Amino acid sequence: AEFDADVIVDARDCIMGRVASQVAEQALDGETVAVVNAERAVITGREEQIVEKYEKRVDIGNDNGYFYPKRPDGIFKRTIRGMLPHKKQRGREAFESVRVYLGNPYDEDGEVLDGTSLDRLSNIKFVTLGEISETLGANKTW
Amino acid sequence: PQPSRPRKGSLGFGPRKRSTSETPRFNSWPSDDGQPGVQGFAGYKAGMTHVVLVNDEPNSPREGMEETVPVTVIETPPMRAVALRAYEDTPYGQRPLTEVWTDEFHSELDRTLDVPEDHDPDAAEEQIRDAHEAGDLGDLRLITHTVPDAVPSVPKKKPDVMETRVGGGSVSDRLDHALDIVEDGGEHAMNDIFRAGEYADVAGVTKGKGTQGPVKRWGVQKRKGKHARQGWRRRIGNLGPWNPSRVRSTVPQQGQTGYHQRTELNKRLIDIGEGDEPTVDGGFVNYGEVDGPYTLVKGSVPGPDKRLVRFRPAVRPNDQPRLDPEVRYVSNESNQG
Amino acid sequence: KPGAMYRNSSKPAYTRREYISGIPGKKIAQFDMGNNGAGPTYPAQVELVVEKPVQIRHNALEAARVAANRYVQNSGAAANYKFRIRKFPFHVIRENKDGMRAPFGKPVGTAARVHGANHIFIAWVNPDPNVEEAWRRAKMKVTPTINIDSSPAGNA
Amino acid sequence: PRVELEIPEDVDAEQDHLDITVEGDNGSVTRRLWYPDIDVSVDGDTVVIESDEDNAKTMSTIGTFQSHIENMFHGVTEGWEYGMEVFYSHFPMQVNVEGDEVVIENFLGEKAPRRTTIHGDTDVEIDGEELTVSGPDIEAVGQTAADIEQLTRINDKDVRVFQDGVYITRKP
Amino acid sequence: MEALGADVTQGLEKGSLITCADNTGARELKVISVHGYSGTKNRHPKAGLGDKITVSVTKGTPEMRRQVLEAVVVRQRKPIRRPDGTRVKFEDNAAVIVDENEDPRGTELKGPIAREVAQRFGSVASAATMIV
RNA sequence: CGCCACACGGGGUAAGAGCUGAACGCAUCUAAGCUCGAAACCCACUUGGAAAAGAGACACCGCCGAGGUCCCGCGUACAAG
RNA sequence: CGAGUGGCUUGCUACCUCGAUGUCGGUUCCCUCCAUCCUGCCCGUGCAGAAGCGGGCAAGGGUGAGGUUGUUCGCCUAUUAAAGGAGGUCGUGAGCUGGGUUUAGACCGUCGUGAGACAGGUCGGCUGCUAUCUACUGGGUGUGUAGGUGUCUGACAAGA
RNA sequence: UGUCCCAACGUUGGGCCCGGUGAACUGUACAUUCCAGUGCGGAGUCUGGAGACACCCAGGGGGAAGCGAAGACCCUAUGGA
RNA sequence: AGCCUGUGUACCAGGAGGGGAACAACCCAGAGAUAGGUUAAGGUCCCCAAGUGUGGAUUAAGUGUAAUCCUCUGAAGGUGGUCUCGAGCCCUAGACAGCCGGGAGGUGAGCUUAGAAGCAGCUACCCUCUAAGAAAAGCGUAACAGCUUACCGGCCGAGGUU
Ligand SMILES: [Cl-]
Ligand SMILES: [Cl-]
Ligand SMILES: [Cl-]
Ligand SMILES: [Cl-]
Ligand SMILES: [Cl-]
Ligand SMILES: [Cl-]
Ligand SMILES: [Cl-]
Ligand SMILES: [K+]
Ligand SMILES: [Mg+2]
Ligand SMILES: [Mg+2]
Ligand SMILES: [Mg+2]
Ligand SMILES: [Mg+2]
Ligand SMILES: [Mg+2]
Ligand SMILES: [Mg+2]
Ligand SMILES: [Mg+2]
Ligand SMILES: [Mg+2]
Ligand SMILES: [Mg+2]
Ligand SMILES: [Mg+2]
Ligand SMILES: [Mg+2]
Ligand SMILES: [Mg+2]
Ligand SMILES: [Mg+2]
Ligand SMILES: [Mg+2]
Ligand SMILES: [Mg+2]
Ligand SMILES: [Mg+2]
Ligand SMILES: [Mg+2]
Ligand SMILES: [Mg+2]
Ligand SMILES: [Mg+2]
Ligand SMILES: [Mg+2]
Ligand SMILES: [Mg+2]
Ligand SMILES: [Mg+2]
Ligand SMILES: [Mg+2]
Ligand SMILES: [Mg+2]
Ligand SMILES: [Mg+2]
Ligand code: NA
Ligand code: NA
Ligand code: NA
Ligand code: NA
Ligand code: NA
Ligand code: NA
Ligand code: NA
Ligand code: NA
Ligand code: NA
Ligand code: NA
Ligand code: NA
Ligand code: NA
Ligand code: NA
Ligand code: NA
Ligand code: NA
Ligand code: NA
Ligand code: NA
Ligand code: NA
Ligand code: NA
Ligand code: NA
Ligand code: NA
Repeated sequence: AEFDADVIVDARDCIMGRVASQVAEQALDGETVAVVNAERAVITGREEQIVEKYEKRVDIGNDNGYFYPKRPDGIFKRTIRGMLPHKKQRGREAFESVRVYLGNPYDEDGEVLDGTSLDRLSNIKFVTLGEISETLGANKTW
Repeated sequence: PQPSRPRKGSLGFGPRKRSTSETPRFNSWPSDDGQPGVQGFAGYKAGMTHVVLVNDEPNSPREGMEETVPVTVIETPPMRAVALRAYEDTPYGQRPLTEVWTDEFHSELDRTLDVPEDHDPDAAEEQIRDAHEAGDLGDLRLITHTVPDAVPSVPKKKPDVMETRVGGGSVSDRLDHALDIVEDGGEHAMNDIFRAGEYADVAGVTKGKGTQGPVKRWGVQKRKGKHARQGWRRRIGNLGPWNPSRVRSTVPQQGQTGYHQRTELNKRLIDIGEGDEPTVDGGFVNYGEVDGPYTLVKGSVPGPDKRLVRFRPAVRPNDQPRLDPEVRYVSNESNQG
Repeated sequence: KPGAMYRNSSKPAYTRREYISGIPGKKIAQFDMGNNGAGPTYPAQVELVVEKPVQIRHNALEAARVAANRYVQNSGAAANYKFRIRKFPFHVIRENKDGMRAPFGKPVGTAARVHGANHIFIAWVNPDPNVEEAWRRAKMKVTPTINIDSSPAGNA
Repeated sequence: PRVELEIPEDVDAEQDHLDITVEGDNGSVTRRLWYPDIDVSVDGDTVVIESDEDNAKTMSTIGTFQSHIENMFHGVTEGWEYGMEVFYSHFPMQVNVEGDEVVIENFLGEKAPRRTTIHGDTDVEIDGEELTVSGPDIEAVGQTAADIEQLTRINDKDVRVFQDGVYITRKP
Repeated sequence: MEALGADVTQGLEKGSLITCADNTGARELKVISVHGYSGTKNRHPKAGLGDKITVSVTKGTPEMRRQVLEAVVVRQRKPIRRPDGTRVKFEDNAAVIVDENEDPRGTELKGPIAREVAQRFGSVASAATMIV
C-alpha cells in the first residue's frame, strides 16, 4: 500500500529476466522500483520444459525448507532477488526497495524498459507468468 | 528381505500441536445451491446412548427393519447472529470489508466482546452495497455466538464466538437475507438450518491427552519378545539412517497428543428435538441432565463432554438425504452400570 | 569378451610367431568369395571403407564377412560377383586371466589392424548393387563407423 | 512469399488482429491464424497471406492458412457434411440427439448410455440407420463426426468380431 | 462375498485347532489360510464366522488325516454383533468341510450353526439341524 | 478385541486414439492449430499457518483508563510454563 | 558379432582411516530409485470369448503369513490383486539382538617328529558412557511488526 | 501361557516442579543449519544456493566418521617373551 | 584405474599474486616497501569491474551458456528436423502429383489339367487396331468375375526428380 516508486516498470509482454536484470541494477543504484502487471510478463521457450523447471522448484524442499513462490507475484520477485546480493546489507536494502504487483495499483502507466519487449507477432514459443502460476496451482486472483 | 508396511500414522494432521482455538474453525463451506441460509450451527456435547431405527436405506436387504444405532447427544440451543461481515475480492485473496451489527445483545456477550455502544449499521450496509455494485464483493458471513447460559450442564456463561458463511441464491438476495436475520436479534435455531436425516460435517477439538509416546501417538509397535526386556519397551528402533545425518520430521516421536481440531465428515443427523427424551437415568456421566433443544448425531463426535462442536451441511456427501428417519426407541438406561 | 578390451591400437605390434606360441586359429572361413575363378572384369566395384584406425578381432571379421556374403545370396550360390576381405588378423592379443603380479597375459586371440580410410572389403558387381546392402549389414558387426564407397561406376 | 485468395461473391471476410471471420448465407466462422511473421489481411476483394521468410517451416504454415481460409469460404456457402452409419450385429443400437450431445444406448447391450457433446454450430440430423453431421466450421463438424465414431471404440475385445458402432461413411 | 448381515471379530488364526462339525470322518481341523484374505506385516492371518478357510485334518480317520481341504467356519467362541446390537457367541469353534462348489463333503452337520452362514453357503445351511 | 467417519467431480498431461492440416497439389494425429485420454500432476477435501521484514484485514472498546497479570474456587487443560 | 548404461555382485588398485569410522544376519523406524510384480490408462497378438503372452505410459498406494537354515541367498506350503527388485557407511549396536565369522577351554577328522596348524566340523564363551553442540518432535519466555477485545485473511507448508 | 497376533489398564520406586546438598566425563577455535558440489576420494566452518528473530523447558538419541582405549586383526623392527 | 613401472621436460613439494564457483602441480604470473599508470590470463545482462557492442548466419533442443579434468560423458546405429553447396536427368512441344476418361481386340494364347481363362506349374511371348494397352507388374477367385500397375488422352500450370 503506497510505494513512492522513482520508477514504475510495465512487465506486460516483456522478458522477465531482462527486466529483472535492469530492475536489479537500478535498485542497487538507489532507485525505488515497482514492477507492474507481473502476471502478463513473459519467458521464451517451450512451455513444457519451462513448466517442468518451475514445478521441480515447487517440489524441492525438506525440513530446512525451500519456499518457492507460485504466484506470478513472487516468481518475479524471487527472480530479481537472484540478481542481488540479498544477504548483504546493500543487497537487502536494494531488494527491499523493489516490489512486484499483479496488475497495476498505480494511476500512471508504467514505462517499458529498452530491449525487454517481446513482439507477439514474431514469436509463438513463450509463456505468461500467469499461465505458469495457473499450472503450478496458484489461485488466479487476477 | 524386510517386508513392506505402511508408515505409522498419517502425515496429514500435523504438526500435531495444541490447537489455537478451543472453538473449531471450518476451512471450507458448502456450495451456493439452494435458497439463502446460514451454513452452520453449534452446540455442546453431552454424551452417548443408542436408538432403534427403521432401516431407511433403500438398497439394504434390511430396509424397513429394526436397527440399533449409536448416537451422541448434543445440546443445540438457539444461537445469535450478532453481525454480518462482508468480504471483498482482492489481488491477495479475500479481506473483511465491513460489518453490520445490531443493538439487541445477550446479557452476557460482554464477557467476551467489548460490545458496540456506537455503530453506524447503514454506512456499513452502504459500503457493502457499493462494493457489490462495483462487483468486488466476496462471500457473506455472519458473526455468531452461543448462549452457554441456556445449557445448565455446561459451566461457562462466557459465549463462544464464530463466523459462519451464508450461502444463498443470488448475492443480492442472500445479502438481504443476511441483514434480515441480523437486524432482528440474530436469533436462529438448528431447525432453521438442518433437517433430521441430512448429513453434516462436525468439527471439534479432540479430547486432550497431554504428552504421549510414539506407541500411542503414532501407532508404532512396542519392543517385541526379548527386546522388550532389555531396557527398551516403548521406544522406536532409531531416529533414522546414518545419512541424512539429521532427524527427519517424519519419524514418529513423543509429543502433544489430543486437543487438536478435527472435521469429521458425513455425520448423519438422526433427529432434532427438544426436551429430556434423550437423557439417561442418573444423568450423563460427567455432564448432567438434558432438557431442551438437542440434536442426535449418528456415531461419535470429536471432543469431550461439554466441549463446543460445530455443524455444517456436508461438503462432500456420498449418499442422498433420507429425511426424518423413524425412531422407534431411544435408550434412557443409566450410563453407570 | 567385449571389443572394448581390444579395439584400440595403443599396444606395440605383437605378431612374431617365433616368440609367441599357443595362438588360437582364426575363425575367418575364406577371403575370396563368389566367382574366384574369374578376375575383376566387372563394371562396378564397391568397397567398405573403415573410417577410424581400430583393431578388428577375427571374431568380428568372420561375423562381418558371413553377414555380407551370406546375404549376397540375393544373387545365388553361384552368382556372378566376387567378394574380397583384404585384411588378415596378424596382431596377437592377450588377457591377464596373482592379480597385477606377473600380469603379462596369455594368448587369447588375433585381430587385424585397420587404419582409417583403408578398405576392408571389396566387391565386384555388374549393375546390380545388392552388395551395397550386404555391407550395410557388414559394418554393423565391426567396431567403426564406415563409408560404403563405389569406384568404377558412373552408372548412377 | 505471398498468396492471394479471391473471396467468393457469396462471402464477406473481416479480420482484426490475428482473428479472421468469414460470413456467408450458411453461417460464420472465426479463426485465429497466429504464426511467427505471417500476416493475414483482407485487401478488399482478396485475403492476403504473406511473410518475409521462405524457410520450410514458414511455407508449411502459409499453405495451412490457405486451406484453412478456403475451407471457411466453403463452410459459409456450400457447407460441410459428413455421412455416418450406425451398425449392430446382436444388440439394437439406439442413437439419439438429446440437447447439444448425441446419446447412444444399448451399445453391445450396455445399460449405461454412451454420449458425447457436439462441437459448435454443428447439426447432427439422424434418420434411421443414417446420420448426417454438418455445419460451416469444418473443425467442429469434423470432430463431432469423429467423436461419434470414437464413442463406440472398443479395446477390450477383438474388433474384427465386435464391429458394432457408428462410422463415417462419406467424407466431404 | 455377500454381506454376512453381522459384524465379526475373527476369533481364529492361521494354526488354530477347531472342531469339524460334520460326519466326514475328520474330527479336528487346523486352520492354514483364509480365502481372499491379505493381512499386514507381523499380523497372523485371522478367520472367523462365515469365512471360507483352507484346512488340514489333524485328527480323524487315517484316510482323512493329513489331507488339505477347504471348509467354512460355522461357530466361534468370540462374540459377533447382530443388526439389533445383540452379541452372539458359541460354546466352541467349528467348521464344516466343503468342496469346490461349497457343498458339504459330509451328509450330516453336528451341532448348531449361525444363521448368517446361510446368507453365504446355502447348501451348507440346507443341511443344518439347528440354525440359531 | 468394540463403534463412527474417510467421494465424486472438474482442469492440464503421458503412453495412446483421433480431427483439421501443410511442408510435398496427393497422403499424413504434428510442423502451426484442435478433440480426447492414466491409481500419476493441479484443484477439490483435511491439518498447520501474521515473524509472510510488503511482519496483514475488519468491528467495536479504550488512551485515566479498555484490557490484562497476580489472587481465590476449579478443570472440557496440563511434566514446569 | 557390434555399441552401450548402471555401480547391486565379484575381481583389480592401495587414494583415505591402524593415538580404532564397532562385524554378518535379523529387528525396529524414516526417506528415496525404477530397470513395474499388482493396481490405472493403453498398443500388438499365433487377439472369438474366458484365460493368457509380449510391449508402452506410469513410482499414488500395495507387495502379506509360515516350515528347514545364524544365514544373506535359496528351497518348500497355504493364502494373495500381487505376494517386484534396489540405494540410503552392503541405512539403522551413544536402538535392540548376539544365532554365525574371529580371543582365551575342549573334542573329532586331516597334517606335523613336535610345539601346534586348518579358507574343515563341533560344544561353551562379555555388548561401556549422566548429550556440550547440532537435528528433529512437542512445550514455554521475550523482542520486532507498534493500547485492547473479538473475528478473519492466506503467502506458503503436510497428507495416501 | 502376553513369546507372538496387538496391545490395554493398573500397582510400587523414579522421572516432572520445590527446599537443601552437590560431583564427573569432556572442551584448538568458531559454531542457527540444510541441499548439492569440492577437497588426501566420508565437510556445521571451502564453493554455490536454500533456510535462518533470541532465549528457555521436556524428549527419544540422526550427525559431530560423538566420548572412552598410542588397533587386539594385518604388516614392518637385523623388538621381547 | 585417482593402477603399476620407465623416460625427457616443466611445475608442486619448497611458489606468492591474477583467473578457473570451490581446488598442490590447468591458464597468466615468478614477488622488497610504498605510490601512480598500462596490460596478461580471463572477462564486459545481473549477482560483479567492463557492451543488454557492430556486420552477418545457424539453432528451437533451454541443444547450449562445460579449454584442460577421477571431475566437463555420451556410443554403434538412425533422422523428409532444418540450413547451405554440387552433379545428372525431365519440363510451357506442359513436366512431378492428383483428379476424370481410356486401358481394346485375334484371345478364355499353347502346354499340361476335370479344370486353368494376365496371375498353380512349363514354353513362348507373337500382330492387329491405335492417341494408348504386358502372351500381364500386384491383389482377388474353386476356376471366372471384380480391383488396380504398366502404357495413352484430358483437366491443371511451374518447376520437378535422382
Ligand atoms: Cl520445503
Ligand atoms: Cl548475498
Ligand atoms: Cl516462436
Ligand atoms: Cl523390537
Ligand atoms: Cl495364510
Ligand atoms: Cl623465481
Ligand atoms: Cl531453463
Ligand atoms: K584402521
Ligand atoms: Mg541386554
Ligand atoms: Mg457405563
Ligand atoms: Mg449393561
Ligand atoms: Mg479376452
Ligand atoms: Mg515378522
Ligand atoms: Mg561412530
Ligand atoms: Mg519407465
Ligand atoms: Mg513414493
Ligand atoms: Mg550396514
Ligand atoms: Mg535396508
Ligand atoms: Mg547408531
Ligand atoms: Mg553399543
Ligand atoms: Mg548409552
Ligand atoms: Mg555367538
Ligand atoms: Mg552355535
Ligand atoms: Mg558357537
Ligand atoms: Mg532487531
Ligand atoms: Mg554458505
Ligand atoms: Mg598404535
Ligand atoms: Mg597375531
Ligand atoms: Mg624370542
Ligand atoms: Mg616436503
Ligand atoms: Mg557493473
Ligand atoms: Mg543441458
Ligand atoms: Mg572434453
Ligand atoms: Na527463457
Ligand atoms: Na519448494
Ligand atoms: Na538396559
Ligand atoms: Na530390563
Ligand atoms: Na552407526
Ligand atoms: Na602370487
Ligand atoms: Na559400426
Ligand atoms: Na484427468
Ligand atoms: Na504481525
Ligand atoms: Na585415528
Ligand atoms: Na545388522
Ligand atoms: Na507405484
Ligand atoms: Na525361510
Ligand atoms: Na559404517
Ligand atoms: Na551393543
Ligand atoms: Na548388528
Ligand atoms: Na504382562
Ligand atoms: Na545423537
Ligand atoms: Na619452482
Ligand atoms: Na581461484
Ligand atoms: Na539448460
